[PDB]
Amino acid sequence: TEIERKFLVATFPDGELHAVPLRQGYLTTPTDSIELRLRQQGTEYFMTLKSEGGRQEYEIQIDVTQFEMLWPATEGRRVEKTRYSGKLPDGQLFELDVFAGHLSPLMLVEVEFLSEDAAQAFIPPPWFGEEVTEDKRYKNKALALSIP
Amino acid sequence: TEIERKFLVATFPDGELHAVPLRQGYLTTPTDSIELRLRQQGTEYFMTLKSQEYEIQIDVTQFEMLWPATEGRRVEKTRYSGKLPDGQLFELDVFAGHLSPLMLVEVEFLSEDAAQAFIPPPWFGEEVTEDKRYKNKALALSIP
Ligand code: NA
Ligand code: NA
Ligand code: NA
Ligand code: NA
Ligand code: NA
Ligand code: NA
Repeated sequence: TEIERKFLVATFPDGELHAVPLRQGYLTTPTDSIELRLRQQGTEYFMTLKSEGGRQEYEIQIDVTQFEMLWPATEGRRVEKTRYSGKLPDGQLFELDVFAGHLSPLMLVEVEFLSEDAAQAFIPPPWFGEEVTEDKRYKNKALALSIP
Repeated sequence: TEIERKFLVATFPDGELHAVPLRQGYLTTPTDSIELRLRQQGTEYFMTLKSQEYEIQIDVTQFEMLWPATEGRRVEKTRYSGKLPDGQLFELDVFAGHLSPLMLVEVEFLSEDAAQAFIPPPWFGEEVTEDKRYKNKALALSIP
């Protein structure tokens, strides 16, 4: 399991960034028997089925037409954002999300660490905002289920 | 919209029958916020979402990858289309897996007093039009 900390973003960074637009959305609500999620990852499209009272995750790749026909059934349970991949001066990789639609102006930065004490030793750079690693509200599903 | 009566089948009929194999299953349980169903209709494959209704055609590989997540909520059967001597069209389903030996015959009528006047032929069994147990989702959700 990866080790990571997540922060608000105080200032968008300069430097080398790779941008990927992302759109992801739930067809189901958390109390359903299964979780069915649609995602677009750049140029490819997937539908994922998970069941915890199922074995146990299924993923099918779908085409753009299948995706856009079903997308409207995700309304109100969606996260759309552009994700920027970069690297801090010390070499830690980061992923910086700039959220679209009603989640604007949220921006989040997530950092991955190789030792789970490089993680505890981490000194955030000044462009990072407040840490939200523990805040339940900033988890992906929480963000998708929040409302305008 | 259409008028129909449904019966058990006492004797499989002779005569001209067209056969279509069918497999259809629910990814969801009736208490879910949506209904998501997978169906194979002979040579083509669909996923349907109801809450609005959405239908997407899928290919065989998409279908057979998701099919296992319908286990316990499925109906598999061969449907035969025919016509009674008086011309009423019928659909006769021969169920597979644990629903065997069930066979059902459904008849459609143009007027509701053709429906009320209908005299079933001897090969039909007891009528189940009103039995909730023989409805499609009820059949899908019943268990071995
Ligand atoms: Na939402
Ligand atoms: Na906003
Ligand atoms: Na800061
Ligand atoms: Na069943
Ligand atoms: Na049986
Ligand atoms: Na009879």
